[PDB]
Amino acid sequence: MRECISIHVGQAGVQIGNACWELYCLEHGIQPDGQMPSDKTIGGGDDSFNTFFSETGAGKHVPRAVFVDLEPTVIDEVRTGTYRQLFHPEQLITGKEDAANNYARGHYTIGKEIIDLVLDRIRKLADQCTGLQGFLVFHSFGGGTGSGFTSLLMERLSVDYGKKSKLEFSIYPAPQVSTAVVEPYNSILTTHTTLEHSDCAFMVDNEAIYDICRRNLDIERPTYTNLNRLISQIVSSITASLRFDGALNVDLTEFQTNLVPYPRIHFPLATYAPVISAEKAYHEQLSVAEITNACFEPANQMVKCDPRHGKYMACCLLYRGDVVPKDVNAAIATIKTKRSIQFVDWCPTGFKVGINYQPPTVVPGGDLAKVQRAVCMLSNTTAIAEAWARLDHKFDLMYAKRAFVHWYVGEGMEEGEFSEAREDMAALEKDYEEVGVDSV
Amino acid sequence: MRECISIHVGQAGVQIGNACWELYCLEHGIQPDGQMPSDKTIGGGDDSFNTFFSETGAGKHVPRAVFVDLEPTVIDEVRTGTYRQLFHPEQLITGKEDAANNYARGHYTIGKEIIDLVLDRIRKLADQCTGLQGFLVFHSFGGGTGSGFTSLLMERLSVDYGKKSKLEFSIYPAPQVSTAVVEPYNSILTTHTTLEHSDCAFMVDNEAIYDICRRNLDIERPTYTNLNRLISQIVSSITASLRFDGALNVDLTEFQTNLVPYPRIHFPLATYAPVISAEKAYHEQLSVAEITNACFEPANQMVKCDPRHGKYMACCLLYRGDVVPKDVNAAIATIKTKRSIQFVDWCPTGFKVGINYQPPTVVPGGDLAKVQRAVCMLSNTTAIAEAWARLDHKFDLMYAKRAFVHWYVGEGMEEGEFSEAREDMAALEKDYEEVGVDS
Amino acid sequence: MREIVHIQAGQCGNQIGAKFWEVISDEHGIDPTGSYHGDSDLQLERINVYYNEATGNKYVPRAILVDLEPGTMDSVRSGPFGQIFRPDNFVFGQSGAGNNWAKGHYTEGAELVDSVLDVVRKESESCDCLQGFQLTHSLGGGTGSGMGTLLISKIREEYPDRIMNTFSVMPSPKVSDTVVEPYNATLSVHQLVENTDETYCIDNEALYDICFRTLKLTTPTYGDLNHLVSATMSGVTTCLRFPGQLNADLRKLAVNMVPFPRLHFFMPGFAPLTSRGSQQYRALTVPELTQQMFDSKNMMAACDPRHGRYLTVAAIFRGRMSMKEVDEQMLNVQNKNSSYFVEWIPNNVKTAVCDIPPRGLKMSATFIGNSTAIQELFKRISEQFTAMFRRKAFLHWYTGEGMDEMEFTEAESNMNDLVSEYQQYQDA
Amino acid sequence: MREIVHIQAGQCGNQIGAKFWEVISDEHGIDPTGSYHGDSDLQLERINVYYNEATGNKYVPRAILVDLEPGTMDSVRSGPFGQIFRPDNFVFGQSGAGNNWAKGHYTEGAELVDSVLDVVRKESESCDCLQGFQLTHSLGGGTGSGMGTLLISKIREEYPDRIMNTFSVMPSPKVSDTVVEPYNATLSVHQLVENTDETYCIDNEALYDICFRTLKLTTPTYGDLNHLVSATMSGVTTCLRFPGQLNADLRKLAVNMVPFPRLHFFMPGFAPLTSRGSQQYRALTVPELTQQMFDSKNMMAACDPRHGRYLTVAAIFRGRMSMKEVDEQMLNVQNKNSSYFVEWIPNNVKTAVCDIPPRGLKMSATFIGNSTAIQELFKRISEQFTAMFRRKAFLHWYTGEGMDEMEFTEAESNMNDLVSEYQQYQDATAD
Ligand SMILES: Nc1nc2c(ncn2[C@@H]2O[C@H](COP(=O)(O)OP(=O)(O)OP(=O)(O)O)[C@@H](O)[C@H]2O)c(=O)[nH]1
Ligand SMILES: Nc1nc2c(ncn2[C@@H]2O[C@H](COP(=O)(O)OP(=O)(O)OP(=O)(O)O)[C@@H](O)[C@H]2O)c(=O)[nH]1
Ligand SMILES: Nc1nc2c(ncn2[C@@H]2O[C@H](COP(=O)(O)OP(=O)(O)O)[C@@H](O)[C@H]2O)c(=O)[nH]1
Ligand SMILES: Nc1nc2c(ncn2[C@@H]2O[C@H](COP(=O)(O)OP(=O)(O)O)[C@@H](O)[C@H]2O)c(=O)[nH]1
Ligand SMILES: COc1ccc(/N=N\c2cc(OC)c(CCBr)c(OC)c2)cc1O
Ligand SMILES: [Ca+2]
Ligand SMILES: [Ca+2]
Ligand SMILES: [Mg+2]
Ligand SMILES: [Mg+2]
Ligand SMILES: [Mg+2]
Ligand SMILES: [Mg+2]
Repeated sequence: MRECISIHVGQAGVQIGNACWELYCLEHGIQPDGQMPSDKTIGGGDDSFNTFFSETGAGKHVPRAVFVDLEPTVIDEVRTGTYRQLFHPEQLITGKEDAANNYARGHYTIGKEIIDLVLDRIRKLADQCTGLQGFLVFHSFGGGTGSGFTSLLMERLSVDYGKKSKLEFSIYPAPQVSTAVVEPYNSILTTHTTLEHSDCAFMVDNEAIYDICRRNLDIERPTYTNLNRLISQIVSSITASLRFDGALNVDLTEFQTNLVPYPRIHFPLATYAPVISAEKAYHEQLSVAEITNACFEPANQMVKCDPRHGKYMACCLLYRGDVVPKDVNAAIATIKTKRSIQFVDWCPTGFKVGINYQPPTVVPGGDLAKVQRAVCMLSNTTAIAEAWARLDHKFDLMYAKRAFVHWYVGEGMEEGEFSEAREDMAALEKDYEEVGVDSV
Repeated sequence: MRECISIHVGQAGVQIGNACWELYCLEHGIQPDGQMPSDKTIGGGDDSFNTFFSETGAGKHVPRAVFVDLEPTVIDEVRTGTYRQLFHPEQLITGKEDAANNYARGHYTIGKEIIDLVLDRIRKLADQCTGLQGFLVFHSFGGGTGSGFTSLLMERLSVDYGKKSKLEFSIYPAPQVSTAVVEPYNSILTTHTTLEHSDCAFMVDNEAIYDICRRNLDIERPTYTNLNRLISQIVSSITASLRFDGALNVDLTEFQTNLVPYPRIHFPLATYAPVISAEKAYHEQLSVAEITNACFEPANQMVKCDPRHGKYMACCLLYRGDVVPKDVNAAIATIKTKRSIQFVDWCPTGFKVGINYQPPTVVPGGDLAKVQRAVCMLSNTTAIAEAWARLDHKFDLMYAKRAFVHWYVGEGMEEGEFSEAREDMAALEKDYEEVGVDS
Repeated sequence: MREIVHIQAGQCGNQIGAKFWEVISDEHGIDPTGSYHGDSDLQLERINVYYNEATGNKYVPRAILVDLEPGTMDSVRSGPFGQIFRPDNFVFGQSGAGNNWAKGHYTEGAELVDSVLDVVRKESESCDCLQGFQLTHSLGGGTGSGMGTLLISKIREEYPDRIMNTFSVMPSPKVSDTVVEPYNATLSVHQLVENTDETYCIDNEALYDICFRTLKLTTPTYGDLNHLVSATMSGVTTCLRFPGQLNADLRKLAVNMVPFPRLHFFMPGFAPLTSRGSQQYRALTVPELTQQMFDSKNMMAACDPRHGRYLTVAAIFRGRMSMKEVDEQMLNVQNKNSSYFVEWIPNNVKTAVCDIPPRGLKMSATFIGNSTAIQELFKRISEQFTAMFRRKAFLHWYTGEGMDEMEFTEAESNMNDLVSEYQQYQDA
Repeated sequence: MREIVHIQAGQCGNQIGAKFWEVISDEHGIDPTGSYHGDSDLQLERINVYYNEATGNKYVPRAILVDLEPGTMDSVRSGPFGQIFRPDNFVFGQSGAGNNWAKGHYTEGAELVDSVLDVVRKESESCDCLQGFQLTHSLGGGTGSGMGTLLISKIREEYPDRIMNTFSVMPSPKVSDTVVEPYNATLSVHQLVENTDETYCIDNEALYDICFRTLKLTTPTYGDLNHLVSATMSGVTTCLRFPGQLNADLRKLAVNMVPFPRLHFFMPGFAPLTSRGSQQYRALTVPELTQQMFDSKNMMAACDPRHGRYLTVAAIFRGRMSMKEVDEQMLNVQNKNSSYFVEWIPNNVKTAVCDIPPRGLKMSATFIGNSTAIQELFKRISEQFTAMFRRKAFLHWYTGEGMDEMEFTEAESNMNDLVSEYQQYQDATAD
């Protein structure tokens, strides 16, 4: 009941989908052939994991998920990978020619050839829900499919499903791993086009993830596999509220009401702790207080920005594993003092806490150490505007010379759609300015 | 022979009516099934107790009573109590929901719907009377039914029975036992409405009966049972003239002729003595002079006032028991000199005296001891106006801020009735002042 | 028969409501299957006030369970006394209200409200002398707050002359689910001012402080909070459930407790303050019971009574105790705090006694005050409403459900008036 | 299924074209008969980009061989891997072009441009998802210069949304084939500026200089020049032929290297250039590869990159190295040489790595730069052109075919603007 459909778009979205569903399986006891020996209700049931898994009469548990990409090479790996038997083929959709790092091709030239078929498949999934709650959309900002096609899909989803909620798990471009020069263009274009169709977006700064893997996990040269295993941990922490139950477990929709004070201000900042290697985990156990304090270290944040230079409007702590409320309360008390948590004057200065009791999991051969307790902190801080400023500035540098703009205009786009997208970005930056100002 | 019908309204009226009718039976020899071995005329007669009891062919003695309450939990007690056999189902009228301590609700909302039924059940009783004298109405001041419904009943009784007397036994509210905060409201409202329809009213202040029960009977927390068993003693002494052979107060019209020279000033003070604890195995027998003198002690009055600082308009002395006149004359001769008794100049300073040879009866297993002589003094003194003053002051404190008024206005009563009743009360207070105040 | 129809709506309302039925069932000698297994006739003299008599000598509560999600519904149906509830009296939806007053009152609750009204009637139909309705809910969420007040408006329309009484739990930042709880509370208080005759203000802030400050509970849970609530609900309904010198009902309660119609919000108080296990080896002298009852640390609403004045007070002592020493100790309190009682309502303190104590206590005391100090509560919620509304924060959760800003403006303007009226009699 | 259709035109076109297929064939494990004899699965993963499947596990190149004369086509058919090509995709004439651009573009090349088109359509139609065309030719001759650009124009008409990629060889007098080569070059550059999406500038002057100075080759032949071309074509197509993303196809390369449509002429670089010198001690490391790769001595174009600025740069390292070292070294070059990178195109240097090194090299590094310094190459053609046209030398060669002087001054003024554009953006600032 209250099912969520997940949609993974483009390379980054698809490969992160891989990591997530492999982890979901190891967390629920689902095998690579979809069999769940612990599940005693064959063919259905209203268990918490059924929000993400459907059930066949043969006892197979199938992810409520659609993978889509304008080319097959990445999805072909899912089709022949360890979990190839988890998905029906109709859930894996591929074209023959990708967007070429071009928003215009993802949204129009190529995307328009496959949009109807993608929506038809989503409909099939939706019809199997007794109470569809909304969609989780995984995509990159910089790719042609991740930006162009996602925007097109976002717009179509609003038409077919009205105000049903759509959440984004987005990848923010970083130079160490960027694959296209024009990724700032695609980033601004998709951000402007999805703002009014998305209720909440969790941005993952590829540079933040890269530097954490380097400092905290001792990985000389992180690859997508390293980044994706750590991202799925953040995603697992956020969605666990909907896939597990517990006396102290709080629904994400409850945090959603605390995290979004105005429609456009729907970009929460995520922190995760502990990110530790086995060589270091062995030795020191990490208390609730220790991992909680780590959530206020700028170096542990999914997006690069300095939250002490901004103001908080919401702080949610999603604990998981060996954690009792008494410890959480003690930790916050001390944090409240030794730290500079500055809240806006128009909202209460409190910490919303949820405690799942299912401990965290690690994929075999991963780089994270197995720990007894973990925490993901979701907070709405004006500091995240820094990520907007940096991305906006790279855009300005190129657009001033109209560099590369002919690849978009040649596909059908107009220069007006660039200034429009940028004007929006400009308003968004002012919007974050204003929410932080004190009252009269 | 002339008949009297007793009407019991509300919880206080019913429960007190129960205690009285039980006493009447013990006094006259009527058994709980209505049989009367003493009575020799079967199913008929014109004896003095026929003023309160009718007879059936089978020898059953039936009280000429009517019990009315807007809710049944109190009348069900009468309907299943020791004297259940004594009453006819039609003599007990019960309703669905009560007045909620709201005079308005009792007089206007619930009252409009039950009044005709009650008047019909009375008409049946009256038709059985050859020469009905009038009615005795028992009720509390503070209840919604006792205050709200009663006044409407008195209004209609004046229409249906014009030349008939209406006598009142009213329970004056006391905080020790009161159950509602708006009882002063209900008291002023019902007093103003009944004033013109009651010929004589005996107020019993629950504060006085309460202290008499703790002081003289050694009861730490008196309950309604204690309170009521003492009240019925007073009521019985007052009504004995109507149920027994005699010459003083033989009909309800003498109660006014002897005690009420001004119509509006018809609230006589009742004093009773001696009240002796039945737990006192050995007690000296008070004399006529001793019990007569106790009649001018404040501790023994049904209302707590100071007759020394008022004027008298009429004084009645009612002895029950072993009392020869010679002793009464001797007692009066003394109490004159020692005590301070000042009559109004427009009235003779004296005493009407009534002696009933049968002494007071005490309910077995009660609180009062058997005595060989008792006395009830009925006196119309301006001192009783103290009770109107205290009641009017409590009214003024609440009404000044219009507290709780919305409850009465919501039943359809208009706010102006509050001050119209209060204006009447202020007239009453001034009436008392003029009859017995000097420069 | 003076029957009462009980309604519990939403999560809070159904958890405190279920505890209420478990506590008074025990006191009346009823077991989880509805059969009477008690020793005193006093337990059954007024049993029909809260229980229907089933065909085969069992008792079923006159209770209706309502929610917009089935979660708490199943937790009750699986509890100790979950089987004593009429199965046809469970009305629930599947969508939930999302802690959103608008969803509970206007959109989601709009379609379940008739199904609920259909049961109320069936249940009222069977009442010989229906007395009124009693509702349990919180004000900080959506189902109990928004749908709860919608039901009150619905019910008053069809029973305009029955009494409407509620046990309403106020939100507090010390035990908060979401930030919009002040929005939800303010919109509900405006309903309650207009549509109910009696409301018991049960303050989560006060409940928290009693658990943490007095009961020495470091990390209080809703179970700890709800143990205080059910003890208070037991006491405050004692006069309706057992016979006494004062046979109380909801209307007599209202006519004597509310001097002005809008001022119908009561502060509850209870003594002694006990915990889950507790022990109670030393009994309390009536002098102790009385002095504890009236201290601010025993108030179920975070209000300093000394900051205000008692308009009307109502107290019940439960257990075998000298009714004389109860009288003495109560009159000694009024004289020790004469300046905290208004002088224009004579004899405004009424006390009653009932020899049946609650489970696990030799004697106890419960007290309702109609006090102007309640204004502090409404002020606290008003200040939190204003800090957010000033900037229109989180308003989109409500305007997206058809609501306009004017409704908020209207709701708060009416609550500031209520604060003013209370202040007006504090200076009399 | 990202298929490319390869076209070779003229002597140079088929010469370097033949060596290209030799080299990538040996890298993917295909013998002269087309059988797979390799050892790594990485060799067949993208084999479809350049080879068709032939019944029986044969791998045929997707190449079209064209020339207005049968000379070279007889020879390519008799060299190594001559039997690999489809004999149907040989399309040769007989009249020849006489090294005259006008004959290959308007008269002789016209008679033959339909035959070549039918083979293109046959190859193109047989593509699961056609990607684009790559043409190897010369700008100085007549056939590949005149008819090569005529083909580009014809193919673009039928495939207007595919990628057009050329390996265009610039004429140098040190390897002079004919005197009229500056005319043919200018007339060709004018076609390439308008009708191709990306052009690699393989400059005969830069090639001759490497052989003489670095390789110490006194008499460098066309065979020596071509070993350099083949090494470049091998690296410049590595990210198209082997698993891995980043410039995985021609369009993603075009989007990331061409910030303005006309400025689509790339400067290729290679290291280690010492292909067979006589100085050992090589001990090639990631730092030295990066250093050399950005030196004017390693550019297949006679331009000094420090005389202009990089708009965009693509570098690919092949062999077994530490990725972290490549990253650090690539960063060290940008920082140390920041003055030579436009500030307004952020993150304008991308780096790729491939595990498969070239034949006989522990590790190599190929470089593709879009630099304003390329105006040096166009300036050299222009002033040689102007030296002739100023005196109206040899114009009758072209006017006799029907051309007019306006066609010359048109191509002339267009290439003057091209130089002007590169200079405009060299002086552009970010503030
Ligand atoms: N964290 C993470 N980032 C990725 C991954 N794959 C690609 N990216 C980033 O996403 C951006 C490129 O988007 P892609 O997902 O590769 O492209 P696409 O959406 O498939 O678009 P086209 O290829 O143009 O059709 C760059 O910033 C990459 O660094 C991945 O697996 N994980
Ligand atoms: N002496 C005495 N006073 C009583 C008795 N019952 C009630 N009272 C007093 O009468 C007042 C209340 O009036 P009730 O008779 O109880 O009320 P009611 O007439 O039933 O009115 P509702 O309940 O409003 O319908 C209070 O002052 C009580 O103390 C009783 O048995 N004896
Ligand atoms: N005392 C108490 N308060 C509760 C309980 N459950 C929720 N609350 C409070 O009620 C508010 C949330 O309302 P809730 O009943 O959860 O929402 P609803 O289901 O939409 O009515 C918050 O102020 C909570 O602190 C409970 O069991 N006890
Ligand atoms: N690098 C290189 N250049 C060549 C080769 N063959 C011819 N050229 C050059 O090509 C130009 C002449 O074009 P060519 O191919 O001979 O004539 P076409 O057949 O009419 O195009 C001159 O600049 C020659 O130096 C070759 O094998 N390698
Ligand atoms: C004005 O003062 C009064 C308040 C009330 C009341 N009416 N009878 C009551 C009294 C009760 O309080 C003491 C209770 C138990 C609450 Br601890 C009651 O059931 C709720 C009804 C009568 C009053 O005179
Ligand atoms: Ca199942
Ligand atoms: Ca007789
Ligand atoms: Mg892809
Ligand atoms: Mg009554
Ligand atoms: Mg809740
Ligand atoms: Mg030649």
